[PDB]
Amino acid sequence: MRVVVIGAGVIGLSTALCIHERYHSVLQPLDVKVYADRFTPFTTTDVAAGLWQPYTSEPSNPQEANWNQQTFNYLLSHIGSPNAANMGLTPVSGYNLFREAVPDPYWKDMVLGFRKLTPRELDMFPDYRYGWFNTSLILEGRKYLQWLTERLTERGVKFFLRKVESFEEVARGGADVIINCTGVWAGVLQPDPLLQPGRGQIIKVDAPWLKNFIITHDLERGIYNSPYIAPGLQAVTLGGTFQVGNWNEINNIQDHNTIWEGCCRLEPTLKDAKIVGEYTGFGPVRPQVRLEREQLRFGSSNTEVIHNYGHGGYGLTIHWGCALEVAKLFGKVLEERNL
Amino acid sequence: MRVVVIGAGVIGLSTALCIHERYHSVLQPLDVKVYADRFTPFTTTDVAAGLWQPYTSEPSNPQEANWNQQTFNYLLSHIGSPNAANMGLTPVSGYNLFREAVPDPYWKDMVLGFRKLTPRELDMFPDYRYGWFNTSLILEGRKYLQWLTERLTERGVKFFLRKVESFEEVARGGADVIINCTGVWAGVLQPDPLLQPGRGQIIKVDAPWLKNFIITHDLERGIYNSPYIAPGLQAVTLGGTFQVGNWNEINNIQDHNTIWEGCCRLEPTLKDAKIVGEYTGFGPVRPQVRLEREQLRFGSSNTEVIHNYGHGGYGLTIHWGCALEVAKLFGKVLEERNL
Ligand SMILES: Cc1cc2nc3c(=O)[nH]c(=O)nc-3n(C[C@H](O)[C@H](O)[C@H](O)COP(=O)(O)OP(=O)(O)OC[C@H]3O[C@@H](n4cnc5c(N)ncnc54)[C@H](O)[C@@H]3O)c2cc1C
Ligand SMILES: Cc1cc2nc3c(=O)[nH]c(=O)nc-3n(C[C@H](O)[C@H](O)[C@H](O)COP(=O)(O)OP(=O)(O)OC[C@H]3O[C@@H](n4cnc5c(N)ncnc54)[C@H](O)[C@@H]3O)c2cc1C
Ligand SMILES: N[C@@H](c1ccccc1)c1ccc(Cl)cc1
Repeated sequence: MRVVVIGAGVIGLSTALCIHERYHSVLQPLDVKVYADRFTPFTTTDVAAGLWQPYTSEPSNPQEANWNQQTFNYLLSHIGSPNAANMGLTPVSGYNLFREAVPDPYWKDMVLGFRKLTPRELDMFPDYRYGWFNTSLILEGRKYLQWLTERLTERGVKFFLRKVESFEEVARGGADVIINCTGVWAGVLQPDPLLQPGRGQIIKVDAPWLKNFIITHDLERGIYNSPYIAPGLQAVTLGGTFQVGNWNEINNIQDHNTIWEGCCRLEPTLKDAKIVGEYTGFGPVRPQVRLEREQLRFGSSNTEVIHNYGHGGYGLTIHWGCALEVAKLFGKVLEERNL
Repeated sequence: MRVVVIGAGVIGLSTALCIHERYHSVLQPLDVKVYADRFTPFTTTDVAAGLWQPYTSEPSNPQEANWNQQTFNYLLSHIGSPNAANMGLTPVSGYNLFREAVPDPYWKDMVLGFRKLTPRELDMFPDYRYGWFNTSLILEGRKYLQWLTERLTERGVKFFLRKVESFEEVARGGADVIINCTGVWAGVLQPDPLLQPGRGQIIKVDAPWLKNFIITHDLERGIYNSPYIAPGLQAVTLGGTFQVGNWNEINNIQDHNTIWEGCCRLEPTLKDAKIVGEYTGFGPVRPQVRLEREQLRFGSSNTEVIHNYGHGGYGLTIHWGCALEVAKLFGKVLEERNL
């Protein structure tokens, strides 16, 4: 076959690798290209802290807790390999703070050492009156993308810089299968106004004395409109804003003062952390992940398409579940085609 | 008053500020001097990884457990300061690992969120069957010595770089009180067959991705002769030698490999850490602390000695208690002359 993957973010490259691991032999050669107008370090994936943690409450699609679980277990299996940290993978422990007592999350027994905070702990945090502690994982976006681009190149997957204009023009290029992995920009190739953009600003600092994460939660304001501190491999991610339907790609100063004041509130040692950079990304926000097979018929050419977009603010936390599931749908295509 | 504090380790310098805090207003001539033949970075205090944890066993003495507790609550008080990290202070989370089960430590309720390690956690560590998890504090000796000398200097304490050959010489020099904070070399000033050297080799590596300290215990081998990993503010301490009685300050090739292989078995990501330095020091190992008053007279000059040494492999952890205690004993000495 001639396979083409559109997108080189986490969801792109992970999905391209999951396929090629499962469906390629020396006697059964496969040809995967990867098309993309942004590669690392310039993707939305590169911008994300990389902490493994789904959302507080239940999920509307219960496939998506299962994809979350499969991703955690795939990741944890690499903890203790010599290469973990070369994938961008390190364990980390932290706090989730709240203004009110809330139910436990469904993932409580997926993570390591989940528990409620003590009174003493809650005085480290004067503005908060309930929380949790747990150990989890940092899968750093920029590093995992580097790791994947390498593992994928040893297996002869070729790379092309190119802004695709429509699925049409990829069918005419002579493509049997298209894997669509464009996160927030899939609503250009084929309309979908259920896909809004999630606009998050982060500040990256040198504050190497911070080893725990700290996530605040304001339930009114919704996910990631409330201070967070995530240690990384080489630097620390301050964040705090997540505006849905805002398309502005510039950094802007309100978001800065909001992330800086609220994060200093939390960890006042930050007055001496030097700022390394400021960044803005767009979440592929969608009420459910669009992961499904679709046949198309572009004038002359018939094509086979699988979408993998709309992972919102949880693409790293779920990617490998999604990536596996795609290769299923790809398998079923191969069953019809006698190969 | 003329006070000469011998020693500029954590013990001397903390004791010295403790004193001058409690008594510069209410003693109109109060003159304090620090004599020492090593200042930071050449003390044993500078080799210490900096973690607050006592010995796993019960204490040798009820007073010591209180001093460890006083020190903990004191340091914790500064958590939340803007200047925590310029003191050398940041919180840290981590694991203690055993080859067999063992009882809870007496300090389990002093530290934050202490618990037993679950089965999944223990698969993360295949050469161990039991352990704890908890949150405690890094107090980096090197930063903290620095903070102490600044505060002392603000307050007008004077430092001298010199060898004290005897208590006699200091006494005839004008010393009313002498605080003896000489650590492992205290025996030189007045024999002590109980006080011997716990020799420890360590390796500083650059491995910013390790966030959690890891301490192993083989009870056959005695305490801290067993790989440990300790993240600092700016580097990571690898060690696991505490050979009592050895005075050899040259680094030895045997101990390097023991620390290196053993730490690499523990965190295999260490294959990629850059080695930054390798150093040896001597804990003042002694069945219990020597902290007590002693009068000595030479000719016609009576002089009050107060000892404060023998803190072994947990000096940072105990330091503040002791110093308060010595401030209390100084307190007596004053009232026995009427202020
Ligand atoms: C501030 C912030 C913090 C976050 N933190 C976390 C976190 O801690 N944990 C977590 O799990 N998730 C987090 N996320 C979510 C995460 O960033 C995304 O879910 C994930 O990166 C999406 O991957 P993607 O491949 O779908 O999108 P992207 O990374 O943006 O990749 C899209 C790719 O498709 C390409 N493409 C798009 N349009 C076209 C076109 N027309 N032609 C050709 N190529 C095209 C792009 O150029 C790019 O290569 C965060 C997001 C933000 C903004
Ligand atoms: C490898 C290693 C790791 C450790 N890790 C930890 C840890 O994680 N946590 C913890 O709590 N503890 C730890 N310790 C223990 C800690 O380092 C000691 O308990 C502490 O340093 C003792 O402080 P001190 O002032 O007694 O000794 P030192 O810091 O050695 O200072 C003694 C001072 O006295 C001076 N002096 C001595 N004799 C004379 C003389 N004749 N004339 C003039 N000056 C003199 C010296 O010059 C020096 O200034 C560790 C020790 C080692 C070796
Ligand atoms: N008691 C500390 C020690 C270690 C070796 C030698 C002497 C003392 C120590 C240092 C670091 C960590 Cl992680 C745990 C304990």
